[PDB]
Amino acid sequence: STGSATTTPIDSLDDAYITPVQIGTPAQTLNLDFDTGSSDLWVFSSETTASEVDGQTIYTPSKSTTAKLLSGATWSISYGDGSSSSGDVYTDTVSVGGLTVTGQAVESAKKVSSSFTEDSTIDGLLGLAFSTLNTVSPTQQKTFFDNAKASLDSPVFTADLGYHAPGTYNFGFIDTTAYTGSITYTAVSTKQGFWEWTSTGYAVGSGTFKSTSIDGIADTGTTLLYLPATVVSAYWAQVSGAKSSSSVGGYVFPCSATLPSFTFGVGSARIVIPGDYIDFGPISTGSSSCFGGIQSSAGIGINIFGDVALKAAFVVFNGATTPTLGFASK
Repeated sequence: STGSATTTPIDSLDDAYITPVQIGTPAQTLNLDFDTGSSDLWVFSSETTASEVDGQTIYTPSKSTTAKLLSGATWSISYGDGSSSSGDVYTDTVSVGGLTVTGQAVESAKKVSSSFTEDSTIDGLLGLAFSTLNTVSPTQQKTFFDNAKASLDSPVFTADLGYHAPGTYNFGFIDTTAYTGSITYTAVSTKQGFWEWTSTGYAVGSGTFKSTSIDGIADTGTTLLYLPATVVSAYWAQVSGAKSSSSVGGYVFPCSATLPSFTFGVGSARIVIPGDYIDFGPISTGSSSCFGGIQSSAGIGINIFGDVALKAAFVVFNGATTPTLGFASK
């Protein structure tokens, strides 16, 4: 089997991407944030505290003839941005782009933190990291990909995120029309539960490539590119007037600037992030100070190849017995 679904930016900055997901019988379609940095499929629901729901579409398990309470199971998750959610668990039928899993754990939120409430466009998350990170207790649950894997034509999924435009998540096949050149595969460590790999270096603009190992995670659920402070300083030093602002929380730059590109290495191959992809717009409405899309990972404890990086590539998440990542230009 295979599946193919379009993923759409939630706003004009590509702050996140939403993908429609069918849950239950008859189907209830929710727009979920596919997150290769976590491993829980959780949704706003009829159980979510009413004051914490503000425009989201909810899953109502009592209206699904295939929903079953997973007795005694609870979940609770906290994300790197300080947000969180928790609740109980059902199993139900879940379909993505024509690919169906029966008995998928659907984690129903009883509580969500303010940032989730405040984002009316995201109805929940669909985790695509390794199932060892799943938070369900006392019986850990499998991700949608893990449940589907054995049925797929090939044990893979791909992320093809757009810049200011829709893109695609495919399951079970590699669309050879969706990228240019060849796909370069690179080793993955699953020891922390992430799609963790080592970039071979970077360049800023037309500058020379610096060969240096950068361990980090491929994370579709993180907006920006978080790299070591040395690398990030070298990038922003090429932008007149750019500075790190403690009050804003990162590097800012004059909105009048034209940003240089940023290249990262995948083995001997190179992925080029155009400068425009690094502009996240005014820090507050009407400001002429703009927020940078490349930020320091110091204090986060891990480097994160988030959407800013991934959207410049066609990315293969290869879930073979020894997982690997593939990157192609597009």
